[PDB]
Amino acid sequence: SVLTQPPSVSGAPGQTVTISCTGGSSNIGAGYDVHWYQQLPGTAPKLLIYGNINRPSGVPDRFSGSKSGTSASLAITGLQAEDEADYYCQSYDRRLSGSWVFGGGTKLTVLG
Amino acid sequence: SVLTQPPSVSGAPGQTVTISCTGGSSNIGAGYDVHWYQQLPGTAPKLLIYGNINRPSGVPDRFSGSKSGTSASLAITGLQAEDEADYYCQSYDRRLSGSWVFGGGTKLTVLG
Amino acid sequence: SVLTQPPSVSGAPGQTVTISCTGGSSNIGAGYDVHWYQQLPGTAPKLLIYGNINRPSGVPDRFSGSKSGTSASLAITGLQAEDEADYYCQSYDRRLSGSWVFGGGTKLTVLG
Amino acid sequence: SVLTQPPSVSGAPGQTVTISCTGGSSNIGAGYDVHWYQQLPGTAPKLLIYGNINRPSGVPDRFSGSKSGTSASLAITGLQAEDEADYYCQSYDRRLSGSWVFGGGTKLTVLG
Amino acid sequence: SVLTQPPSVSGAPGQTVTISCTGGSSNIGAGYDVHWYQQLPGTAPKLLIYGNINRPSGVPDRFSGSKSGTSASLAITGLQAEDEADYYCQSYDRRLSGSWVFGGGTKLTVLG
Amino acid sequence: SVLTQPPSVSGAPGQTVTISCTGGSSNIGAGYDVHWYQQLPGTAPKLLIYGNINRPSGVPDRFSGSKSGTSASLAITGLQAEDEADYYCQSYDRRLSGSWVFGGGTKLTVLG
Amino acid sequence: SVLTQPPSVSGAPGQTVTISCTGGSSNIGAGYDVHWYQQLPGTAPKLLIYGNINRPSGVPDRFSGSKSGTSASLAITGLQAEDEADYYCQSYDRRLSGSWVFGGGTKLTVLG
Amino acid sequence: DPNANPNVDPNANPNVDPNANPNVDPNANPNANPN
Amino acid sequence: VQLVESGGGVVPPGRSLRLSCATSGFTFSNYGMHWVRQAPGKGLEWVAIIWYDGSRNFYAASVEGRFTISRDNSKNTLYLQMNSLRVEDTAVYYCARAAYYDTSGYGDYWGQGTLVTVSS
Amino acid sequence: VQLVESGGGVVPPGRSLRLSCATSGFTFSNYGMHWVRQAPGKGLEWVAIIWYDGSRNFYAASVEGRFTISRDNSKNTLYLQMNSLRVEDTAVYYCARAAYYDTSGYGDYWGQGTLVTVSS
Amino acid sequence: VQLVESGGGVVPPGRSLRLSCATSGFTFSNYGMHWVRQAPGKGLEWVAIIWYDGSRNFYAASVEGRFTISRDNSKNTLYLQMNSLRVEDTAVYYCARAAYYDTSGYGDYWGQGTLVTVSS
Amino acid sequence: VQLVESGGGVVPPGRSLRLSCATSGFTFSNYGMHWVRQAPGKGLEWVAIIWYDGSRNFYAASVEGRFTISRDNSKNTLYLQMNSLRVEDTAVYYCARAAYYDTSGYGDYWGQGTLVTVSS
Amino acid sequence: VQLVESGGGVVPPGRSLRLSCATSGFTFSNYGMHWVRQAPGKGLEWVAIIWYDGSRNFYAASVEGRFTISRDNSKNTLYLQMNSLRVEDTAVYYCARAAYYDTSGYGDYWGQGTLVTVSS
Amino acid sequence: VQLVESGGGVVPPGRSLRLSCATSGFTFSNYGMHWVRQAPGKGLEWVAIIWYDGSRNFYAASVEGRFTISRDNSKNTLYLQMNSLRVEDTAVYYCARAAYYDTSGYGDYWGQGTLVTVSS
Repeated sequence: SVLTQPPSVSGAPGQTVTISCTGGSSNIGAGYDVHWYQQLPGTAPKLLIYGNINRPSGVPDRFSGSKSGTSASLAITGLQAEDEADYYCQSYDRRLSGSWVFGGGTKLTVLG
Repeated sequence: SVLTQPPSVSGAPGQTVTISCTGGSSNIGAGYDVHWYQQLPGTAPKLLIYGNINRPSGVPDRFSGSKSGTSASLAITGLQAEDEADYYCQSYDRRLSGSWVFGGGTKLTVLG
Repeated sequence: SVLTQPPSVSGAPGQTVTISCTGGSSNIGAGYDVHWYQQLPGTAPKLLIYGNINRPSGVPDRFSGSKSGTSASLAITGLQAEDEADYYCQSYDRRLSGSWVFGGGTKLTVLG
Repeated sequence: SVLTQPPSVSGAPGQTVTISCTGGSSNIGAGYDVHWYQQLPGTAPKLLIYGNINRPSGVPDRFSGSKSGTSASLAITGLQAEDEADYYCQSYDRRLSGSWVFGGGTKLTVLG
Repeated sequence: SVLTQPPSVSGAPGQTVTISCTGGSSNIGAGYDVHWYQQLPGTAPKLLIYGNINRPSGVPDRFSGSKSGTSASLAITGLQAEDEADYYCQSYDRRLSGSWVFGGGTKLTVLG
Repeated sequence: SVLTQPPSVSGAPGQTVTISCTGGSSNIGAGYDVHWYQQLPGTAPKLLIYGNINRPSGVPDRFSGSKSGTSASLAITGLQAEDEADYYCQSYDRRLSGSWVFGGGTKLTVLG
Repeated sequence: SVLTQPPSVSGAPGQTVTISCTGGSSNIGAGYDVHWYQQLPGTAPKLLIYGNINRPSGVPDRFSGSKSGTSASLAITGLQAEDEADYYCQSYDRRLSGSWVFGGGTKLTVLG
Repeated sequence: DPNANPNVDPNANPNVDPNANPNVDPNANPNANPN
Repeated sequence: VQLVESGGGVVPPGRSLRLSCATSGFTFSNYGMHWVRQAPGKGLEWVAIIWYDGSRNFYAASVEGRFTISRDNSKNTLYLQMNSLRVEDTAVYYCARAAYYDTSGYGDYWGQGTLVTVSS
Repeated sequence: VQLVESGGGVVPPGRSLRLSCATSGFTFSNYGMHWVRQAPGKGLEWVAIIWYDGSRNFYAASVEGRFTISRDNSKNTLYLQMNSLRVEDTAVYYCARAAYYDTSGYGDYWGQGTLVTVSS
Repeated sequence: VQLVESGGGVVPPGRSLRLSCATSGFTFSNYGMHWVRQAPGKGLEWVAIIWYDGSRNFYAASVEGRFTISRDNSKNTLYLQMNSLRVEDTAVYYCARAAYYDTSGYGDYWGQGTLVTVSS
Repeated sequence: VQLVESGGGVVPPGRSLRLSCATSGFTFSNYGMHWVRQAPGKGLEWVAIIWYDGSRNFYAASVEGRFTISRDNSKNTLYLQMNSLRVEDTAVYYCARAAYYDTSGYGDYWGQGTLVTVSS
Repeated sequence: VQLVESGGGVVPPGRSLRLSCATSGFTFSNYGMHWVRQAPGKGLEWVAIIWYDGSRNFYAASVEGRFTISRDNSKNTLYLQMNSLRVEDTAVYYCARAAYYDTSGYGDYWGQGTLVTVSS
Repeated sequence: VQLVESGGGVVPPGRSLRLSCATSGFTFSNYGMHWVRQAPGKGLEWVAIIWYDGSRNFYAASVEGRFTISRDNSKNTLYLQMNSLRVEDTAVYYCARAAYYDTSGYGDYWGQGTLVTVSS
C-alpha cells in the first residue's frame, strides 16, 4: 500500500459518491499522472480513468476525476447499482524500484 | 570525518541511549537525507535506518531517528546486549566531490 | 582591478604581516566566498586559501584568512624569506558578467 | 463587517454625497492602503478608488478618495441615478489569516 | 481531431489571411515539427509547407509559416481565387501510437 | 512618463547645464537605480549613465549624475555643441509591471 | 549547397589564410565528420583533408583543419603561389537523401 | 504573510547566471529508471 | 482582462460543489487570483487567494477547512473546491485578479460571479 | 513520381477487401510507405505505416487487428488488406511516400486514392 | 485485444511453475508487457515489466531474483518463470499490455488471470 | 553587440505585423531582450521583455493581450508579434539587450529601430 | 542478494592490485555500484561510484587518478583497478549496491570485503 | 592533476591564434574549465569558462565576440580560439580546473601557461 484510499464508501442510487486517493511528494505531488481501475466482484480490473481526467470510450459519463497537490479523486455521479466495485488508484513512486504502485483499494457499496 | 559523532556512548540493558551526528550548512541543514549504518565487530556494515526514519525489513522497532536543522539522531530504546556495535551517519556534502560522506563513527557499549 | 588591495606589504623574517582586500556590497559584503592565490615569480598562481578560511593540505600553518563586512584578509605569521610572493584575492561581483574577479594584487617583500 | 461604514447615504441627482469608512490600528490607522469598490446592483463590486485617492479609467470623474489616520473617505460629486450602489471600503486586518477585509457597505440611494 | 484548426477562414482577393493550428505539450510545444497540406476540391492533398518554414519548389511564395510555443500558423499573402482550398496541419502526438496526427482542417474561401 | 523631466534645458557651450528627473517613492525614492540615455535625432537612445554615477567607457567625462530621495539628475559640464540631444531618465516603478519605466525626456539645446 | 563557404579568400605568399565552412545541426553540429577537397583549374578534385584533421601522404604540412560546433575550417600556412585552388568542404546532411553534401567552394587567390 | 504583495515580479537579472558549479554533480539516482 | 465564471447551482448541504473562473486577455501565470463571496442580503466576504505559482494559499477563518483554492496554469483556470457545504455557504462567488498598491492588496478586475445555493 | 491506386468498390460489412498501390519513378525499396484515409466530408486520418524493409509496422488504434499492411519490393507494390470491414471504414484511401524531416515526419508524394464503401 | 493467462495450478512450496499468456488482436512485438498479481482478499501488487524488444526488465523488489520475465515475439507469447515458490506467492496472476501517458504509465487491456497456489 | 531591427511597414488598422531583431557578436542565448517603442513626436515607451530562456514574458499594460514576445536562440532572433494593431501603435520599434545593475535594470546595446505605421 | 569480493593480498608500494566483486540475486545491469574502504582502525571512507550503464564515474579525491572503476555486465562483475598503491591505501575494501532515496543516496546491500595490504 | 599548455607565439595584429591545454591525472569530462591571463606587469584577468558538457560558456566582456572557448572531451583537451588579436591581448594565458565552494567558485590547479604576443 503506497497510496491511501478509504476502505469503503457508499451511497443510495442517484447520489454522488467520491473516492479519494492520497499520495505525497514522491508520487502525486511529485508530478506523476494518476490512473484509476475498476474491478467488478468476479472479474479482472479494467482501466476506468487515465491521464487524471481522460477515459476509455467504454466508460459512461458517470465518472470523472482530478489531481491537486498530493490529492487525487474519482467521482461517481448518478450512482447505479451496477457501479458496485473495487476501485484502485495508480501512480509511480520515485523511491521505489518498480514501475507502478497502487493504493489499498476502495469498496463502493450501493445502498439499494 | 565530515560529520561529527561522539566516539562512544553506553548504557545498561533496558536503558535508552542515543547516538547523534552534527553536520552543517553544506550537508544536513542543506536538506540531504541522513542514513545510518550498523557494523558488528566482525562483519560488513548493514543498513540500519534510512531516509531519516525508515527501518528496512529486519530492523526491529528499537531503532528510530530524526533530522532537525544540522542535527541528526539515532535513538535506541530497550537496549540489549546484542546492540553492542559501531554506528555511522551517511549523507551528501555539497563542498566535496564524493557522493557519500560519513561521520567518524560511534561505538555503543552495553554495560552488562 | 575589482577588489582593492595595497600594492605592497613587507616585514622581516619572524614578523607578522597582513594583506587585505576591500570590496563592497557587490562582492564581499554580498556573501560571496573569498579566495586567495599566491604567485611565485616563475610560475602560475597557486591556491592558498579557499572558502575564506580553509586551505589545501599543501599549505603550512603560516597562513590564515578572515572575513567581515566588505573586508577580507590574509595573515601571514612566522614570515619567512621564502614567503616573498604576489598575493591576490578572488571573489564574484554580482554586477559583472564574468565568473571571477580579482583584486589588484599585493607584493610581499620579506626584509631579509 | 470589519471596517466601519454607515448603512446609508443619499442625495438628489447633481448633488455631492459622501461615504465614510473608519478603522483602527489594525486596518486603517494601521498604514494599510484603503480602497473603495462600487457594487452597481446588477454586477460585481468593481474597483472604484485605489491608492486612497486615485481611480480606474472605468470610473466617472465624480469620484475621489481621501485618508487620514483611521478616517477613510469617498466623495461622489455630480451624483447620477446610475451611481446607486453598495459602496465598500477595503483594507487589511492585521489579525486576518486571509488577505482582504471589507467594511459593512454603505447603500447610496439617489433621490430622483 | 488532435490539433485544433478553425473550420473556416476567408478574405478578398489581394488580402492576407492566416490559418492557425493549435496543439499542446504533447505535439507542438513538444518540439515536434509541424507540416501543412493543401487539398484542392477534387484531388489528393499536396505538401505545402514542411519543416515549419520550408516549402516544395512547386509552391509559389504566397505561402509561408512558422511555429511558436504550441501554436503554428500558415500565412497566405496575395490571396488569389486559385488559393481557395482545404488546408491541414500535421504533427506527432507523443501520447498516441500513430506516426502522424492531423488537425480537422480549415476551409479557405476567397471572397470574389 | 513616470519620472518628471523639464521639457527643455539650454546653455552656451562651456557652461554647465543639468537635467532633473523627479519621481516618487515608487521609482526614485523606492531605492531603484537611475539610468540616463541620450538620443540623437536620427538614431536609438544610448546609455550615458548607469547606477546613478557610472558610465560606459565610450562616454567622455562631461557627464555625471546623482540622486537623493526622489530627486535625480544628469549634469553636463564643459557643455559642447555636440551635446545637443534628447535626454531621458529611466528607472523601475514599484507599482507597475514593466521592467523599465521612463521619464518624459528633456531637450538640450546648446546655445552656440 | 548546404554548407556555407565564402566565395573567395586571398593573401600574399608567406601569409596564413583560412577557409571556413559553416553548417547547421543537420550536417556539422550533427556529429558528422567534415572532409575537404582541393581542385586545381584543369583537374579533378583531390582529397586534401579527411576525418576533420587527417590527410593523405600527398599533402604537405601547410594544410590542417578543425571542427567545432557547426563550424569547420581549413587552415593554410606558408601560403605559396602553388596553393591557388578551389577548396570545397563536404559532409552528410541528415535531412537529405544523398550521401554527400557540399559547400559552394572557396577560391583562394595568392597575391603574388 | 496574508498581505504580502502578490504576482510575478519584473525587475530581475534575466541574463543566465555565471556563478554556479560548472562541474558534474555526483548526486543523482545511479540506477536504471523503470519509468 | 477578462474573467468568466461558472459552476453555481443548488446543492444539498453536506455535499461538495466546485467552481471555476476561466481567464483571458492577460498572462494567467503572471498573477495571483482571489475568490470572494457574497451571501444574499449581505456584504462581500473574502474567501481565498492563491499566488501565481501556488506558493501561497490563504483563507478566511470562516471558510478555512471547507474551502480549497487551486489553479492550473496550463488551462488559464482558477478553481474553488468546496467540501461539506453548509446552508450558510450560499453566496455569489466571484473571482478577481490579485493586485496591490503599496501596503495592501486589492482586486483590479472582477469577474461576474456565479451563485452557489446550499439548501435542503 | 507516380503512385497509382486500385481496389476500391463496395462490400457488405463483415467482408474483406484488398487495396494496392503501384509505384514508379523512384526506388521503391528505399522508402517506407503510408496509408491515410478520408471519410466523405471529413478530414484526414492516419491509418498505417511500414518501414522500407518490412521490419516494422504500426497501425492506427482504430484499425489495429483488423487491417494488415505489407509490401513486395520486387513488384514495387504496397498492399493493404482489410478484414471484417465495418460501415465506419467507408473512406477514400490514399497511399503516400514516407519522408522525414527532423523530429517528425511527413508525406511528400501522394496517389489519388480509391473509394472503399462498406454498406448493407 | 485478447490476452489469455495459462499455466496456473497448485504446487508445494519450493517448486517451480511457469506461467504464460497467449495473445492476439494487436501487434505483440510493438508493446511492452506487465504482470501484476492479486492475493485473495488483497489489493493489487505490481510484479514485473518487460520492454518490447526484451532489452530491459524490472521486478518488484519482493520478487527479484526469484522470478524471471521473458517473451517470444515470434509466438505472440509472454512468459513468467517462478522459482522457489513461497507460500506468500499465492495469488491470481494477470497479464497486461503496457501503455504510457506522460509522466507515468498504465495498463489498458488485461487478461482474466490464473490462480497459483502454493501450499503444503 | 550588433542588434538589427527588421519588419516595419504599413498596417491597415485591425491587421497584424511581425517584427524581429537579428543579433551578432555576443552570445545571444546568455541574455534577455527588450522591446521599446517611440511614436514619432513622443518619448520612449517600454513594451516587452523576454528572459534568456523564455521563462518569463512581461508586457506593458498598454499592449498586454495584444502583443506577443518570443525567441529563437538558434537563430539569434528576437520576435514581436503584434495583433489587431491600432493607430495608436504606430511607432518606431527598437531592440535592446537586457542588462542589470543592482536594484533596477537597464539596456546597454541598442539597434537602430524600424517603423510600423498603422493607418488606412 | 549476494555481493562477493575477491583479490586482496599483500603488495609492495608502487605495484598494482586488482579487486573484483561478483554478484547475484538481482539484475546487475540495472544498478550502479559503490566501493568503500575501511582502514584497519578507522571508520568508513567512500572511494568510488560507477553509474549503472558505465557512463559516469566519480572518485574520492584521495584516489582520483590512481584508481579505476569498471563493470562487466555479462559477468555480473564490478572491478576496481588500483595502480601505484601507497601505504595509506591499506584497507578492507567492500562493494555495495547503489540505492537512492530522495535528496541523497545510500547503499543497501553490502559484501564482505577483502583485505589489501600495501607494505614493504 | 596535470595541466599542460601550448600554442603561444607571435602574430601580426588582426591574426588568429589557437591555444590548447592538454590535461591528465583526473577525469576531464567531470569538470568545467577556466582561462585567465596575465599581461606582463599586470595582475590577473579572468577570460572565460566552459561547463563540463559545453552547455554554457561565458566570456569576459573585454573579449566576448572575439574569443571562443571549447572542449574536446574525447582527447582530454581544452581550447581557446582567439580571432582578430589586438595589441591589448598580449599576455600569458593559463588554463585552470574549475572548482566551486558555496556562494562563489575558485580554481585549484593551474597549467603553466603559454605566451601570446601581438606585434608588428
